[PDB]
Amino acid sequence: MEQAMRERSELARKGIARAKSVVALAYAGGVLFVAENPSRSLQKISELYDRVGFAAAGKFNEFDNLRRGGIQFADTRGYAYDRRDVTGRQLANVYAQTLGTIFTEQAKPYEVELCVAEVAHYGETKRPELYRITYDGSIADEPHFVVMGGTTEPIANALKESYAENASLTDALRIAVAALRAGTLGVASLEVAVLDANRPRRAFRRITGSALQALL
Amino acid sequence: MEQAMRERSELARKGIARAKSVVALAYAGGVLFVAENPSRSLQKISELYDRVGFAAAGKFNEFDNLRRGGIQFADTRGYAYDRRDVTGRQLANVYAQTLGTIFTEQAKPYEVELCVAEVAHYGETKRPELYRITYDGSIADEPHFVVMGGTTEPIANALKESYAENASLTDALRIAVAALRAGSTLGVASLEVAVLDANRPRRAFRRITGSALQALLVD
Amino acid sequence: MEQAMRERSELARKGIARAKSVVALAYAGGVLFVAENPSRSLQKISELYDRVGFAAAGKFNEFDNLRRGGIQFADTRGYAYDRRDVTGRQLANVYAQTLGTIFTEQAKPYEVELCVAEVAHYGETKRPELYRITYDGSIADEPHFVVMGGTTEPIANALKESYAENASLTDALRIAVAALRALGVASLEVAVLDANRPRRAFRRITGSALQALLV
Amino acid sequence: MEQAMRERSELARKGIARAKSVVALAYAGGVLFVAENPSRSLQKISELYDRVGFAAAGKFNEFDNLRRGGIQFADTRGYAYDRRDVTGRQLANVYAQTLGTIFTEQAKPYEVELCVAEVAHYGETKRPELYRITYDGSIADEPHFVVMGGTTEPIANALKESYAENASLTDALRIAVAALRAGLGVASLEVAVLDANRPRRAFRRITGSALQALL
Amino acid sequence: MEQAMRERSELARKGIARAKSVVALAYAGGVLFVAENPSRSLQKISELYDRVGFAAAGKFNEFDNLRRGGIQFADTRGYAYDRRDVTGRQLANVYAQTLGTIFTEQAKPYEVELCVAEVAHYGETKRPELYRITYDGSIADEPHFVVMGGTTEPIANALKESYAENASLTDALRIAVAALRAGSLGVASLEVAVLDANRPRRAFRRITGSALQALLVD
Amino acid sequence: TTIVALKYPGGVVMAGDRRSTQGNMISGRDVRKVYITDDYTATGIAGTAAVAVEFARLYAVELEHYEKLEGVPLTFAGKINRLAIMVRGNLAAAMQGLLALPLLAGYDIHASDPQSAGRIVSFDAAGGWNIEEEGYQAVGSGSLFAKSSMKKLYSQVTDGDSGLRVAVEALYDAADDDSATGGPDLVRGIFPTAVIIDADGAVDVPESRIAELARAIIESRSG
Amino acid sequence: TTIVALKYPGGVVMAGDRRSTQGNMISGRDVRKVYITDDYTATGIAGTAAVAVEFARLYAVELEHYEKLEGVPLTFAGKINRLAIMVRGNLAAAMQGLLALPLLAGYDIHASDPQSAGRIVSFDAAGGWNIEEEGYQAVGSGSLFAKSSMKKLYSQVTDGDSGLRVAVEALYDAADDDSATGGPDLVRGIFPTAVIIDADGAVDVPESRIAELARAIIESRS
Amino acid sequence: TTIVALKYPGGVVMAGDRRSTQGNMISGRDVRKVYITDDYTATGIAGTAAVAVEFARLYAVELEHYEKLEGVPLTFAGKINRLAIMVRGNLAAAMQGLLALPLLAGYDIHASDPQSAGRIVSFDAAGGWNIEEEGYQAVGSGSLFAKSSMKKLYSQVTDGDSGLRVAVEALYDAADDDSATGGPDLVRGIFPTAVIIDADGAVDVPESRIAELARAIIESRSG
Ligand SMILES: Cc1cc(C(=O)N[C@@H](CC(=O)N2CCC[C@@H]2c2ccccc2)C(=O)N[C@@H](C)c2ncc(-c3ccccc3F)[nH]2)no1
Ligand SMILES: Cc1cc(C(=O)N[C@@H](CC(=O)N2CCC[C@@H]2c2ccccc2)C(=O)N[C@@H](C)c2ncc(-c3ccccc3F)[nH]2)no1
Ligand SMILES: Cc1cc(C(=O)N[C@@H](CC(=O)N2CCC[C@@H]2c2ccccc2)C(=O)N[C@@H](C)c2ncc(-c3ccccc3F)[nH]2)no1
Repeated sequence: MEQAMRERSELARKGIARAKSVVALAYAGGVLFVAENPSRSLQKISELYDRVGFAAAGKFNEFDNLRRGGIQFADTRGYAYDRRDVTGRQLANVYAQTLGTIFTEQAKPYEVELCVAEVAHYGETKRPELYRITYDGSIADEPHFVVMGGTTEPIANALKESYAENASLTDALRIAVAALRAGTLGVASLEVAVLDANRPRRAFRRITGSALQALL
Repeated sequence: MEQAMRERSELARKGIARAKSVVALAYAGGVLFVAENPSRSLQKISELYDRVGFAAAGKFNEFDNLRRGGIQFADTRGYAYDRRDVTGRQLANVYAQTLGTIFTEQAKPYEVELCVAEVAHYGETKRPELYRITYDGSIADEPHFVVMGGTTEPIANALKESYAENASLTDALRIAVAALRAGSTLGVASLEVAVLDANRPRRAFRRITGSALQALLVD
Repeated sequence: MEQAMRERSELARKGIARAKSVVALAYAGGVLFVAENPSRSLQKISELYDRVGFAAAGKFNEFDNLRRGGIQFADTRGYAYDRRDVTGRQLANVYAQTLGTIFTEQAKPYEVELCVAEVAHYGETKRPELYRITYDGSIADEPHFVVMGGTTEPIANALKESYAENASLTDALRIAVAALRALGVASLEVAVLDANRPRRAFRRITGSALQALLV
Repeated sequence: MEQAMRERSELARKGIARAKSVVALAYAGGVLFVAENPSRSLQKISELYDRVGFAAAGKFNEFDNLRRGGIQFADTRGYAYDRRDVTGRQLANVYAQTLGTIFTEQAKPYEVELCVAEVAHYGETKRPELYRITYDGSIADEPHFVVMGGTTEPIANALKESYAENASLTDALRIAVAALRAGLGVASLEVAVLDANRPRRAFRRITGSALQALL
Repeated sequence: MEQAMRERSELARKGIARAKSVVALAYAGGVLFVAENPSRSLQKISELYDRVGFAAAGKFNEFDNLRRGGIQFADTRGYAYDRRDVTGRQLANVYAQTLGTIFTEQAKPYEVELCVAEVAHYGETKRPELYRITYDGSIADEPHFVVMGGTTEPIANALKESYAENASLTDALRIAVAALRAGSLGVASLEVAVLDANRPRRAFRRITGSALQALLVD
Repeated sequence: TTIVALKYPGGVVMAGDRRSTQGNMISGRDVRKVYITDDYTATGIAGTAAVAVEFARLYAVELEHYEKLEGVPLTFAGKINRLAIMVRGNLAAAMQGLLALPLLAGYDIHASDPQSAGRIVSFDAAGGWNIEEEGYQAVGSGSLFAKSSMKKLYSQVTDGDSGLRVAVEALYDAADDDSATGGPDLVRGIFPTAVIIDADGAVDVPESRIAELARAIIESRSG
Repeated sequence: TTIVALKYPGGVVMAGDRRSTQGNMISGRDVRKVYITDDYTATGIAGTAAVAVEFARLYAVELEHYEKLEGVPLTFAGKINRLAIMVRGNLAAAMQGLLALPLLAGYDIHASDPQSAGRIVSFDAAGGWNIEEEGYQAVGSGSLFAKSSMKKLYSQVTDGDSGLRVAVEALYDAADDDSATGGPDLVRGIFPTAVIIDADGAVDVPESRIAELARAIIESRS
Repeated sequence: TTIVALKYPGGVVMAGDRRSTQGNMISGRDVRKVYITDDYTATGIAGTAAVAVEFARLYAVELEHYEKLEGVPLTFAGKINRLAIMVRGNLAAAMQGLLALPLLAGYDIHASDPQSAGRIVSFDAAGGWNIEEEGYQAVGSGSLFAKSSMKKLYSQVTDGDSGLRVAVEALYDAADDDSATGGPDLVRGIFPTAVIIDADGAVDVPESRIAELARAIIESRSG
């Protein structure tokens, strides 16, 4: 019982420690998602709902499964009730319950770590929210940013002495890349997106290619 | 089998050991829940029914599952009969049953400790009731205070020394938080506080946050 | 197999051994249930049917499950046939079957010991019946008293050397509480199956009435 | 495979050996069941059908299970065709199949040993039938007597010595209680007979003043 | 995997070894079934279909389950098609398949050994057929006789040395009895039946009491 | 079909005719419509023959089933309940043409007063039941003729003989006014059937007795 | 059929007639339709007999089931809700002809003023229910005649015996105008049944008092 | 039955009559048809009493269930959606006679302009819903008379007092032209019920206030 749960826990921990690192930060325009991604078409950051986004680290097919599950939950709930009733708190709750269930019952625990972020609706003033859920359904609330995947503490340190609230997007991505290096990164090695609280409906937006090149 | 149940009991006990402490007190205005919680949006205390409240210590996803199951049980029972046939003792009973089944049958035992509290309906005279449900389905009725989570014996022994019946909300809050820290610097950023207020006419559960909580803590 | 049954029998036996004790006795007015119970709102003794009562020792949620299953059995059987077709022997039998199944097939065996009692219907002369069902579903009929839970030997012997048939209510209460101490209102739960009642025999004895009965 | 089946067969063997013994003999009036039973309410000998009777040894809830199952099978068979098509051999057969499945596939094998007897119908002249089914589904056909439970060897030997065909009811009863004595009054015995002299229902219980008078 | 099949084959085989012996013998009148049986009403030999009979050795409830299954298969097929389509080869085949599944997947293997026999339909000239199906589903085609249960070597050699195809019912009977005695005996301890090729439809016929006693002595 | 039942001091008697029709054709002359369902209860049925036989067989099997399982027979109330539940079970087929009503007559060994322990229970297609408290009851196409005859003949009931006779005469009147109820057949020797139930149990009345009472009625109406 | 119920200072009373018909024929003279469903609750029913008996038996068994399972009886709103749910459950059979409606009368032990603790609840086929706050109610084929009599005779209700007399008189009028409602049978000695519920519970009214009240009414209308 | 709802600057009012009919017979004089379903929402129903009560109770239980599970009440749009789903689920029963239509009044605390945060939603048997943007609405058998009265009286609404006044007068016209809608009973003292909702929440209007308005209306119609 206990040694089996610690074998699972360690399998997931070592799995995540071997995967690439991901950072999600709060800035004056919303939320910023930066991840080391060599792929051209496989994504680690994605849209969940109008003002709610998703970042993940670990084995791809597993956090992709979880991403599809969260999209399904969000759409179904927004249909059953209203679109305004979907909150990042709800998706972090459901992700917690789901990852706990997978960790305790699945044939192999999921070697993933997820972040669910929510920004304010258009015309509303409300500071962003970031939640981090680990492989056993542990859930944590973070006011400034979330680092998950790979060797984390080095990135966390750089952020601890480089983060500034209400930073510009052009400053915030530069900071994020700096923290990722501690642990040269260019457009061909990165995937980035933002929750743009200035957007009327859907806040998620990818920053790709020539626009990302110009940004950096 | 016997070894399996032993290490399940140990896994749950140790899980609750590493958990932050929650206490619930009977006082003049009803019942007060105070909990060590640094979070902003993840709550450990919640409304169950009109005059029934809920406190939990341990793993969040698990006692949140149990919290939702309790709300489901209470609402369904109230729709099948009347709102007044829903009692705190019922919720404590079905919580004992459910945590027994969970403890023996689920893939992993729930690392949770529960407290269900009931105050009097509006205008009625009845001393509050407090029930504690253990990770293994053990249920116990206790008349004054309930401590759950972490190293409990310091906190409980503190409440044994400094509890007074019908103490003001300020007094009960100071005594609760004093016992909390005595079991182990706290404040509004580290506490989740609510009350079952026997003075409200319908829904007795009420959160005390922000400026009001600051005004209540320090006087 | 033999190892698993060894561990189930031992787990249930120790679990029942750690629990408080309950005594049931026949007396001139019916059946007396006396149980060590410090709780205010939680019961070890319960009505099952018109003239049939239930007492339990062990883990609360488990014998409360069994108690509710007994109420469902008795009410469903009475509605299916008639109220006078429901007997205490029936409930004892179904408790033995059910408890055997739990003991062999559930994840953990129930750590409970159950007693079903039955008095006569109003205006009839038949002697009370006491049934004891153990954790493995073994059933036994006693003529005088039933002891369950905890260290049963001193209580059993005490009753064996103090019991007299057709004792008065107060005598049965003193002999029972004396047998247990081997204890006031706030640490006892007491109820009777009163054969003198016309419709429902079960009634609790609590508070000032119980205090007047104690001394 | 050999480990499990070994452990199961020895668990059931130990269970049966620890229980009280039952004896059934064919006498001039039909079949006589006598069982060591100190219970006033719990029965080990039962009726299955008009001319078919049942006697069990071992764990009560388990052979009461098999008992109700046999009554069900019998009544259903008689309703699907006619009462006359129900035979003691049928009951013994389905008991062998049932106890086979239980012994190989259940959580814990049943600690029971069954006996099914048949007398002739009223106007007919047919020698009685005695079937003994064991815990592993083994079925044996016996012409004179059947012994179950406890240490069977001294009882089967005392019967092998003292049994004669066509004994009277009192002879059979006394030689039976004697064979039980080799390993016992009204208060500690349960006695019944399948009486071939009855027109419809052969099963009859000998209790109280009548059983005392036969001793 | 490997240990499980070893203990399964050993359990079933030894289980059949501790049981009583059964002999099925092709003779001039059809097929003859002789089995050691102390019981008066419990049977190891049985009818399956018009010209197809059944014999079994081992644990009673198990080969009785297989017996009832075989009767069910025969009656169902004969109803779905025609009685003339039910053959001994079909019964033996479904027994091989069924016993294979039992041996592989039951909680405990069946400690049984089956023989299925078929004589010709009335008025036709077809030599009898005897099939042996063992505890693991192995099916074997045997020419004159089949021995099942107990120690089959003495009985098998006795029959191999004293067999006559065109022997009479009495002759073949006392031959089979002599072989059963060689592998270790009157009416009170024998179950005897026959697939009689001369009966018009149902060839199965039991041989009981005074008739069998007349068949044992001259 | 006509079934009659009535209480007498210390017991109860039930009787039924022997006719079966379909349309206007006589299709049966010796039908048994009254069944002994257990040692102290008999039920007589009127209606679709198949449903009636199923009722009686399944009901007797049900009672003896409970008795063998629990070691004690059902209380009379429980027996009433099971019979009613069975009828309610057949309600649908009855609505589509397979209708059959039972009449229950029993002796309650657990009744307080042993001479008023006779019991008459009537039923309807929906499972409703009523314990009759007026002494007599009937069910069938001639039940109102027989019931109105018993309304006048009941005061003569004082033991088993008188009650049996007024039962046979109620059946006689019913058969006299209802072509679907058969009277005594003196050419064939076929007479109505009857069960009588006392504290010693339920026993069939021999046919020759009903023949005697039948002839007595016939000549009593000749002159 | 006609069931009546009315409130009096300190309790409530319910009474029903004894008649069963089938079309025009009299099929019952002794039918008992008012049931003591629990210590403080009495139910009267009108309609199909099988549905009625099922309603009463199953309902009382349900109330006691809850009382024994949870150690406390239902609140009165709970009892109402359960009964209404059962009646709603019988709506298909009701549409096909197996119709029966209950009338509820109980004494609420948790009511504010013990004098106004009487409760009368009428029900319809779809499980709709109404707590009657005008004092009296009736159900059945004669319910309009009994309600229209109680309208004029309610002012005379001042205590238990007077309310019982008004209930028996209302049943008398219902039987006077509705051939499906049975009146007092002076020859056979069969009279309406009645249950009365006060702070001490629900008890059967003895037949002799009903008979005397009925004789007074008959004598007064001659 | 007639239920009325109308908007006023800063809130919404909803009132309903007290009559229950069964064909032409008056089966109820004090029915309460307007329910507070949460602190800012009130539902008034017309139609079969059983379906109306089930709608009110199940709807309130549902809303409070959501806010207890999620720690935040539903948006008003979500409340509309759930109510519409519940109404749609009853369509089969409604085609067989058990028809009930609700009417929704609320105060959207999340509205941009609190002066016009008042909300009125009407529904049909198909679950189709409409947020009313012309000030008033009414459901029931007298709903046409009520809407046509409010069409002439609405220009008088300038606050909560005039809104309640106009509402009670519309109910008065409803009962004036519809026999299934109940007017003020000055003998029994029974008047329509009302709920008012603003930024402080939803409260039941006391009886005496609606009685005052009713008396003023009656004496206005008498002169
Ligand atoms: C559907 C459907 C209904 C019917 C139908 O009306 N079927 C008739 C019966 C009928 O045609 N046949 C011919 C073959 C045996 C059977 C029979 C005849 C005579 C006696 C006993 C059984 C019936 O039910 N006819 C009615 C009047 C009837 N016949 C006997 C009873 C009866 C009543 C009470 C207790 C026992 C009973 F058998 N009822 N047939 O199909
Ligand atoms: C469909 C359908 C309808 C009927 C039907 O009309 N059934 C009738 C009743 C009937 O013919 N029979 C004969 C056998 C027992 C049963 C009875 C008689 C008298 C008394 C009690 C039961 C009915 O429902 N008749 C109505 C007027 C009725 N009879 C009693 C009640 C009643 C009302 C309230 C509380 C208790 C009650 F029993 N209602 N049957 O199937
Ligand atoms: C099918 C079917 C339909 C009906 C039917 O029309 N039943 C009537 C109501 C009726 O006769 N009875 C007598 C016993 C209790 C019940 C009652 C009385 C008064 C009040 C509340 C319930 C109805 O449905 N009458 C309609 C016009 C009605 N009555 C109240 C409402 C109502 C409307 C909105 C919100 C709340 C409400 F109660 N609707 N019954 O079965």
